[PDB]
Amino acid sequence: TPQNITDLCAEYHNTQIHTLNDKIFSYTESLAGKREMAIITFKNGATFQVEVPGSQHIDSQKKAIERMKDTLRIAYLTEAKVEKLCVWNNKTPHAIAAISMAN
Amino acid sequence: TPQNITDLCAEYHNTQIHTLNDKIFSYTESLAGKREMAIITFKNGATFQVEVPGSQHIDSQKKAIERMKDTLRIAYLTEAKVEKLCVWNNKTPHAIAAISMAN
Amino acid sequence: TPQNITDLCAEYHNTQIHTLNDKIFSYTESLAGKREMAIITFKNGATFQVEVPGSQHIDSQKKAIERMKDTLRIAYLTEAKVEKLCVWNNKTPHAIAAISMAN
Amino acid sequence: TPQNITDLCAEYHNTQIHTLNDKIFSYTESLAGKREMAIITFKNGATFQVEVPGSQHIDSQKKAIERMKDTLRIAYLTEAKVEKLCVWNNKTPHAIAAISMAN
Amino acid sequence: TPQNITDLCAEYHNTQIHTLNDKIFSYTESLAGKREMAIITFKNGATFQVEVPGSQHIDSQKKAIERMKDTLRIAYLTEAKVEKLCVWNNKTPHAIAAISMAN
Ligand SMILES: CCNC1C(=O)C(=O)C1NC(COC(=O)NCCCCCC(=O)N[C@@H]1O[C@H](CO)[C@H](O)[C@H](O)[C@H]1O)COC(=O)NCCCCCC(=O)N[C@@H]1O[C@H](CO)[C@H](O)[C@H](O)[C@H]1O
Ligand SMILES: COC(=O)NCCCCCC(=O)N[C@@H]1O[C@H](CO)[C@H](O)[C@H](O)[C@H]1O
Ligand SMILES: COC(=O)NCCCCCC(=O)N[C@@H]1O[C@H](CO)[C@H](O)[C@H](O)[C@H]1O
Ligand SMILES: COC(=O)NCCCCCC(=O)N[C@@H]1O[C@H](CO)[C@H](O)[C@H](O)[C@H]1O
Ligand SMILES: CCNC1C(=O)C(=O)C1NC
Repeated sequence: TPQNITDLCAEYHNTQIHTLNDKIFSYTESLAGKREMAIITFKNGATFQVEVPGSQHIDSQKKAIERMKDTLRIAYLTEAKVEKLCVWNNKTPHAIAAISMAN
Repeated sequence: TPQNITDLCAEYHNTQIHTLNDKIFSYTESLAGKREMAIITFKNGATFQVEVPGSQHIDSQKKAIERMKDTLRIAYLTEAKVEKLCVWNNKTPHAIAAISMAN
Repeated sequence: TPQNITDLCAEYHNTQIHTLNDKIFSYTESLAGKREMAIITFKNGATFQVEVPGSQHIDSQKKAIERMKDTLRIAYLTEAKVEKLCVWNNKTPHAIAAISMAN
Repeated sequence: TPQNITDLCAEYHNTQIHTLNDKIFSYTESLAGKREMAIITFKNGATFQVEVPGSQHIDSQKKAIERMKDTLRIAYLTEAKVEKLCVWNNKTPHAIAAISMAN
Repeated sequence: TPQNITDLCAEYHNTQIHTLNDKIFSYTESLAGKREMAIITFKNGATFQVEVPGSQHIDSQKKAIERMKDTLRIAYLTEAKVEKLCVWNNKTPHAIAAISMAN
């Protein structure tokens, strides 16, 4: 299995790594119908989403999407430094596939 | 997808943005039948609810309503500044649709 | 919907408000069969329970009872001041219906 | 209902109170098959388990077992003093039925 | 049942104990399809995974897999010392079976 987020990200099409090495600057979450999603930004302005669950997701990703939003909220609150994000770049904002945290 | 809470709010009828830039002053939660909801206030008296789940909501919103109540509780206990709330203004207290947190 | 815990409490029979304005002195939780409950106390000796889910509870209350125990746990560990409790005073210990936290 | 852990404990057979008045020294958790359990120890060497869910447990206990492991984890990480444990003493290590935290 | 992680680890084939006695250096999690997993590293370079739920796991392990990722995340964020990891060494990175935390 992948040793790290870079190797993981390279298993998928339409993905790229973002190297932030910074805490999350803003955390937004919505319960509005058809927009049950989270959005994060970094101080430089870069913005990322956790997509609404949809037909592009297999069933096993549903639990992981929920975990990711949990992760991002606690990371935000604790000011944890985000090392990298693996994202799908065929979406706007780019859609988070994975996160790594390291100080 | 929207890039921010103001753009997400504009996708819906009966909504408005409240810009708080302050921590939550009080957090109330109830398990009473037909009033399984949360209510928050800010120092200025502005009061908001997470609605009881009902026939207005679609299935995808159920998990999101639960997550929002989680978010408000931890925001309250950590003293996190709430930047904005997107709310439906056809309810009293105004009903939370989305929240943004920023330093 | 109610704007605050006092008005919420007044919608129900057999309830009262307790004003504590104090942190929780003790937190107790059990997984013993038929006693899957939580008990909290304050330094003045006031004792409250989160009832075991029963026939008095409607389906919508189930997730809220679980959330309440979550809330009491974290409130205890963070030493959060409890403002008021809305309780059913037709049970001993009085049974928690709602909680407000402020100050 | 019981007002405290000692009275609760006394409603069951094969139980005893252990008085710790101390934080948890170690926390261990496993996902290995048939050993999906938690183990905690105290600096006096006392060791306790949250048992693997089994045929002895009624349905209402399943959620409470999960909650207890959540509680022990957070108690460990926050260095919360454990007052007492109600345990079943017909298991080795003794099996937790209830926990009280104070002081 | 086992009283500690070493004894629990010994009950399984293809396992070994790693003694870290250190906080987690990095925490990675993914929601990408078929890679819904977590990876952790330590400053000595040691890398470990929580495997994707698969046909090697029994039902009872599914909740525990989810709990382990929760535990790792919060351990990382609180800089909790990890004492030992019980792992399967027939996977690369070695796959976490159990964790012990102690001061
Ligand atoms: C009802 C299913 N039984 C059991 C349990 O849940 C449990 O522990 C059960 N049985 C225990 C072990 O019993 C035996 O070893 N029995 C076999 C040997 C018996 C020799 C006698 C014999 O041959 N009798 C013959 O039996 C035949 C039928 O086979 C005929 O009837 C014939 O007529 C007769 O002569 C016994 O354990 C107890 O005494 N236990 C206390 C009660 C436990 C009830 C459930 C419970 O509350 N368990 C508790 O759950 C907690 C979690 O909620 C904790 O896990 C506690 O540790 C746990 O006790
Ligand atoms: C005996 O078991 C039951 O079915 N009781 C149900 C009768 C109808 C329930 C009426 C009711 O509102 N009970 C009330 O429920 C509350 C929980 O929601 C509290 O437990 C109050 O103490 C109880 O008076
Ligand atoms: C984790 O491994 C297990 O719990 N079980 C697998 C061990 C079984 C391998 C050896 C084997 O095939 N034993 C065979 O089991 C069969 C049932 O399946 C029959 O009882 C055979 O008589 C026995 O020789
Ligand atoms: C023994 O009987 C069972 O209940 N079997 C269920 C299937 C699992 C048997 C094979 C097995 O033990 N695989 C082992 O699973 C572990 C997870 O639990 C790890 O993935 C190990 O790398 C793998 O070798
Ligand atoms: C059939 C003999 N037994 C086994 C085998 O082959 C395995 O692998 C076994 N069990 C752990």
